[PDB]
Amino acid sequence: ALSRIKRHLLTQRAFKEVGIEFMDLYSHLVPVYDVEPLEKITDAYLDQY
Amino acid sequence: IAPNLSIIIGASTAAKIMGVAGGLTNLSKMPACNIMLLGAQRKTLSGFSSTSVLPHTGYIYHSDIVQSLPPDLRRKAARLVAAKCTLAARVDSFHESTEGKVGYELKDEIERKFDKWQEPPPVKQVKPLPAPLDGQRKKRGGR
Amino acid sequence: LGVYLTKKEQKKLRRQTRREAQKELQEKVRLGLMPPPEPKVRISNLMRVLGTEAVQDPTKVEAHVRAQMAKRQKAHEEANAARKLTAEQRKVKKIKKLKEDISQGVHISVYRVRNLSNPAKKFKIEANAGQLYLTGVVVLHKDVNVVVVEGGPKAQKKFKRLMLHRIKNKCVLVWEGTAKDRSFGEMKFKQCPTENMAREHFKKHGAEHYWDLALSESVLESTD
Amino acid sequence: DVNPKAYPLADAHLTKKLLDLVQQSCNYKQLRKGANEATKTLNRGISEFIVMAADAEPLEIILHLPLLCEDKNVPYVFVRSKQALGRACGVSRPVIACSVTIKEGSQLKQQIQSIQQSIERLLV
Amino acid sequence: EYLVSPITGEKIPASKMQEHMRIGLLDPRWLEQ
Amino acid sequence: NIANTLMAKALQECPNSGILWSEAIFLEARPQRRTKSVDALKKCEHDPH
Amino acid sequence: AADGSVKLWSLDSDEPVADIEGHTVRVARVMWHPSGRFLGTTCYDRSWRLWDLEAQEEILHQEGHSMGVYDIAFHQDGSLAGTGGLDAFGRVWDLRTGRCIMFLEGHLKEIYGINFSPNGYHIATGSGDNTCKVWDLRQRRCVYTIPAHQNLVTGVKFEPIHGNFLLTGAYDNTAKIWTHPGWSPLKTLAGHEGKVMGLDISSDGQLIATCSYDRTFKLWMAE
Amino acid sequence: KQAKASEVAAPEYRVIVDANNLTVEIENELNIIHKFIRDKYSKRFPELESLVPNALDYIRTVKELG
Amino acid sequence: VNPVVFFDVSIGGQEVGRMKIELFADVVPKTAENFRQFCTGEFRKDGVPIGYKGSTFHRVIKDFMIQGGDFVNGDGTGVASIYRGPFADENFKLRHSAPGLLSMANSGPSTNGCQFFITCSKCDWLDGKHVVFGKIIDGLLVMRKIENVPTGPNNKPKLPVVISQCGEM
Amino acid sequence: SERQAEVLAEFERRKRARQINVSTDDSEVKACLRALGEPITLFGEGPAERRERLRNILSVV
Repeated sequence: ALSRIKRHLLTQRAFKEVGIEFMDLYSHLVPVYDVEPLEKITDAYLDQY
Repeated sequence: IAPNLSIIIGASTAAKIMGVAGGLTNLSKMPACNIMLLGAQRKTLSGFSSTSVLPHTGYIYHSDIVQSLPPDLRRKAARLVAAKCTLAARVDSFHESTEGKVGYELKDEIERKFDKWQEPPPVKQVKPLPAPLDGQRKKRGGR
Repeated sequence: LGVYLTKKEQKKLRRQTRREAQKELQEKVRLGLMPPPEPKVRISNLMRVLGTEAVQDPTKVEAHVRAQMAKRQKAHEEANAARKLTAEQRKVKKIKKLKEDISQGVHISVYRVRNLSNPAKKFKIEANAGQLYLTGVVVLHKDVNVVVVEGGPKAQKKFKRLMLHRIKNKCVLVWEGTAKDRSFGEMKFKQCPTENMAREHFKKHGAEHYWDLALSESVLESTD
Repeated sequence: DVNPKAYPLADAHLTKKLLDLVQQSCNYKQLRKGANEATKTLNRGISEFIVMAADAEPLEIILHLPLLCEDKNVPYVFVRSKQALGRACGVSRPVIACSVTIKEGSQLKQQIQSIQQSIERLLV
Repeated sequence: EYLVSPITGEKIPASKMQEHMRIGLLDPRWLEQ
Repeated sequence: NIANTLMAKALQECPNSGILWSEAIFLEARPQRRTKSVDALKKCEHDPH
Repeated sequence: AADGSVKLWSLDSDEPVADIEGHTVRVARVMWHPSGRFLGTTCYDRSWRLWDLEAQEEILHQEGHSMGVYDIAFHQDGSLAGTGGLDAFGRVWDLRTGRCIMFLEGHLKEIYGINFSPNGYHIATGSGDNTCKVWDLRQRRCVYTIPAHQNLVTGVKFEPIHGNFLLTGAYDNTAKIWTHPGWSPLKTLAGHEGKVMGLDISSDGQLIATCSYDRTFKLWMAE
Repeated sequence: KQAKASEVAAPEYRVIVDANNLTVEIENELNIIHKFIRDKYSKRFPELESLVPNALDYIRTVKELG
Repeated sequence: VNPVVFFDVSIGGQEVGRMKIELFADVVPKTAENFRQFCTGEFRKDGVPIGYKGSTFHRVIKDFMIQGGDFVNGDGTGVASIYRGPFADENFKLRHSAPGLLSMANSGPSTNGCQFFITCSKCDWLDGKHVVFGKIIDGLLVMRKIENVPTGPNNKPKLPVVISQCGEM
Repeated sequence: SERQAEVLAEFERRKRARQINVSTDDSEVKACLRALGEPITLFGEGPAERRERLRNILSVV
């Protein structure tokens, strides 16, 4: 997993389409973004680091 | 110099691709997958994604016919054109169909492929929701 | 000409034949010509298929399932053994007797070795000529071994690789070409200390040009 | 016959051996289909010979390969029907040009060489 | 020309050859479907 | 062109030649040196040349 | 050329002065007559045409071979001409009667190199079966067989003065200098990077130019 | 230039070929010029090479910057 | 040669045999093309082989005419052809003065549709009004049995006389 | 009885049908069907249906 994360950090520049939805709070529409799990793990590790 | 290849694509694009390739003979000896990479500057991503840069895009990708297609249909189109362009070179380098008969015989099929790719989707019937089930249906067992 | 087929077509043809056979068996069972298939039971499958009855008399159940397994195994074995006897048969007559299709052209390779005093190399060359069914002759002279081998193209390619790599004073092919018909008989050796006797033996079959080329090659090797 | 320009055209006997070798190379993954792949292999200097078909309406689309072969010292041969060549290559679609590639310690070596010799015996 | 069908073993011309293959292995359950 | 043909002939008949391969790089044009020649060349041998 | 057209060009003009047409098959060989007027053209149309300088017409379209005539070899006096086909057959036709005299049978592959001896009695025909048959015109039989190389012999020609030595060239990137009689080889001209397609000797016999398949011409002279 | 002005035995084919080789010759010499300009301007601005990948754009940029 | 068609007559559920009627494509190429499109059919209405298969004879005048082949309405008022509606007459050189000839039944000029009328006798008044689509080369006994079928009001047969199968022979 | 006999007869008839070669050329199939005496097209059937009909006719005869 760490090797894949490093490879994606070093080389990956193009990514898959991320979905968008909107939570309705009856005062504003909060965006919620759907990202692929493969990129999600890399982004989560990057955020933690 | 290259009547058929000038027929297939723009004259300016034809001149640019022969210039970068090194000659009519030099371009005719190149594989089709390489001609479309001619004049592909390594545009640096300025924080944007690689797709915004549009990499692996050559002078054929920026030609007149290729730029007249929707972006999702662009890259594929380029490849097709490149292949046919190669054929034109492989004819023009041997000085055949100087009137351009091979040029028309390739451009018409290029237009046909573009029409097929851009054709309206066919009529597809919707599946009615299956009726509720009752009784028993035999389902096998095993591993 | 025979035409091949892509792997996709091979897979589709095999799948269609297998499905045809399965449908055939199933509809044979439908019409009563065939008894319904029995479950295939092994040792692991025993307590799942015959669990309610193996407690009645386990040893009989073990015997029955082992009998079924042995029946399947022995059904597989009979055909294999019969067709392996078929292997012996052909290998000795239809799987090893080819002759390389030597009917319209005989490849003739004549080589000139410098030192061939060992009888083991001559015996190995005679065994390779008799096993590959390649005709020819061998002439011995003073630091001269003219070995001519006429036969098929695959036999000549095997003999050249055996004489150039599998046999060790140097061996070089003096004349490798094609001929209309055969000129030499069976693989035999002839010792000729004089060049006139070897030239007459080569001209008895019309192959004196090979002996002349070997003498010219020996003169060119002794000159330079 | 149909293609009088194909000077190095193989006879009926040679075509069978050629297609058998092409199929065997495809089994060993030693074959590259299509003119572009043949050109790529020739430029890489990994091919040994090229088997091309003499039936193609823009025939010159293959004519670049022989000259490049003379540049890279690689034998080339012509075949009658492109469909048969494609079937030998393992592709149902017609193929007009294919190349055979070198592998280290390949079992096909001798057969390759044999066919190579035939091509040199076919040239003039 | 004349070619032998690898699935049928009959002398068939090469002009229809590829087509002879396409409708040669056509699965009858496709007709059923 | 004859030089390239001879070079190609020399590479075909005398592989694993570091000096010949390095000089063949210099025969090859700049767009075709790094893309194809050097990779197969490094695969062939790791000579100091 | 391979298009079937014969181009008669001058020694100064870069353009061909005469364009002799009439052949659709690939013209294999074209050799002028020893008298200087006629010219025999052998193509792959299983025939051999004869042209002239003052006529420029088909003098004799002598067919007869089962395959295409590869090489033609006229006599030193011009009375006979030996045309060799691609079906291992060679017909020695008469230039004064119009009939074949000798059938040069015995070869296996197609005959590529054929040249009559300047003495007027011998004739050497080289085929692609790595052999070369030297026959006698007076004895009407094959005098000897010369396996000079192991490839297809495409060039076989003796000396134009007396014919004491014969240069045999094959596709094995080497030439052999044999001899008029026993044809014992004297010189092995190696060093060619490709197959020896054509070869020729000088009128004096001091330099031999042999072209190869590596697009180069190599001369061999006495040192 | 003379061949172009003629249409405005030395056939046009050799002129076309020599022009289509001149394009590669001038491209290579322009690559040499761009390399030299990069080497010189690395003292002034050692980062514009990565920022501006195109050679001609690099030359125009250093011309407008100095 | 002229295209030959075949139609199995089924009167009352009983097969009276097949009727081989060859269409004259020389004098009527449009009627022969319409008969070839209605015999088997490839795609007429949303990919369906609609034609003369399954139609019935709606008018049977004894020793006068046997008209039918209406696949739209079934009573003889249906008009359909390969030219997307009614088409004009091909030629007036063919006459209905011979029994067994099947002409394009219509209600007037340029109204020839899927309705075909086999003349059971020589009708001089039908010459020029309708063009003969073809002639029955075989199966005249089935046409004579269908023409002698009992017909009720407005020449409507009380027994179902339909075509079970139709195609090209 | 007759039921087993007839169903078995149809069984081997179908088995014979699966093992009969019919050309893929539509023109040759049309000519063969015309020679057999049957109409080429059965109520606008498809070419595959025509080939199947020819195969069954050959099986019966």
